[PDB]
Amino acid sequence: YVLTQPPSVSVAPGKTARITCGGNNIANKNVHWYQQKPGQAPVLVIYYDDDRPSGIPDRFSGSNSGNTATLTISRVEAGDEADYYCQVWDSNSDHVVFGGGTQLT
Amino acid sequence: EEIKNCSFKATTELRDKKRREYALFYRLDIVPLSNSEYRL
Amino acid sequence: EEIKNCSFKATTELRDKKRREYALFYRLDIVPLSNSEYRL
Amino acid sequence: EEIKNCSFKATTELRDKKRREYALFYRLDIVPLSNSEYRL
Amino acid sequence: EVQLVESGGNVVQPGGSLRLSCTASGFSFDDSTMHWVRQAPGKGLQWVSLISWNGGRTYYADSVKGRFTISRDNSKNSLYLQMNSLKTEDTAFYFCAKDKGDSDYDYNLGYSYFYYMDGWGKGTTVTVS
Ligand SMILES: *[C@@H]1O[C@H](CO)[C@@H](O)[C@H](O)[C@H]1NC(C)=O
Ligand SMILES: *[C@@H]1O[C@H](CO)[C@@H](O)[C@H](O)[C@H]1NC(C)=O
Ligand SMILES: *[C@@H]1O[C@H](CO)[C@@H](O)[C@H](O)[C@H]1NC(C)=O
Repeated sequence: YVLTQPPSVSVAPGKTARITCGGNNIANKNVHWYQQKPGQAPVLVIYYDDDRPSGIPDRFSGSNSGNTATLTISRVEAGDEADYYCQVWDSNSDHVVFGGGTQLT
Repeated sequence: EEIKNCSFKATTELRDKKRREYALFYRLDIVPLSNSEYRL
Repeated sequence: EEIKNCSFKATTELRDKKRREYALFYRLDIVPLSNSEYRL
Repeated sequence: EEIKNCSFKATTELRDKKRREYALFYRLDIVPLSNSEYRL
Repeated sequence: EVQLVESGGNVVQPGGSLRLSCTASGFSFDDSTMHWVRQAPGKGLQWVSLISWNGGRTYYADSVKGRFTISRDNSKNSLYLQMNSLKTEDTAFYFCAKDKGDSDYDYNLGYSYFYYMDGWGKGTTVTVS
């Protein structure tokens, strides 16, 4: 069981980012997104595809249906110039797999 | 402070999966658990 | 596809722990969830 | 070696939440899994 | 607000062993499960190991199941992950991350444990040879 994240994405300031965490039949599994900044440890931003933790910028939402798990961003700003990773727990294969990330402009 | 609309995270099948459903309950039906948290 | 062989995760003497066990079912006994996954 | 005091957790008021609890059981009431582990 | 601190990384050689100490505070380990991942440069995340409060649900990833062991104790509230038989393609920054440990219970299905990291440590270092 593996993920199929895009290799890179370019979103200029003021636009919306459509990052996707590809996965076969991912609608049957929860997806948790992370921000992997360079020089410091990652911080969880989304869990269960709808909830949201404290101490987070507002308007961070994600959608998980069908064969693709999509993360939604608005008013993109340079502070979020890092890589995004999505985590999924699998019991049939009995292991946790992380995607390859996606570079941001 | 009479009608409350919200959803509860419960699973029907797919043991390692969680999906929410929205239901409406009266204020007196649900008591506070603590902010913005309630319980049957 | 007269008979299908496969396994599932089931509870054991300890409720928290779980084990994997294999069993045989007829094709018409089970139905496909969608690839390679089925339910009774 | 006659009465054992120890901790565990099980169901609580809310299914999602957990609570660690302690109780005393007689030596012959429980049986070891194997070290410092037991069950009813 | 919780903090995780790790120390003990230094130069290593293939076939050797290293002792890694990872203490933390702010959340009790009695009902907390610790994870382990590594971040090689230019690559994605990789799962390393998992551990429960005492035992069971200590599952390991497929590629790192050889002779890797993880142990926990309650007396001093710390964790270890000793490196053994280091390969030439397993060098990266190993990260230990806290887990919420949410669960669920249905009379028919039974206990189901969900896993997703909540807190993360500063990070360790590894250098083969
Ligand atoms: C089903 O089990 C087989 C082991 O024989 C494995 O190769 C396969 O990936 C499993 N399928 C899924 C969807 O996990
Ligand atoms: C029994 O074990 C518990 C561990 O949960 C401990 O807190 C307690 O002090 C022990 N003794 C008694 C009399 O409960
Ligand atoms: C059992 O509980 C005691 C309580 O102090 C703890 O020290 C011990 O580590 C627990 N068992 C195991 C195998 O860790």
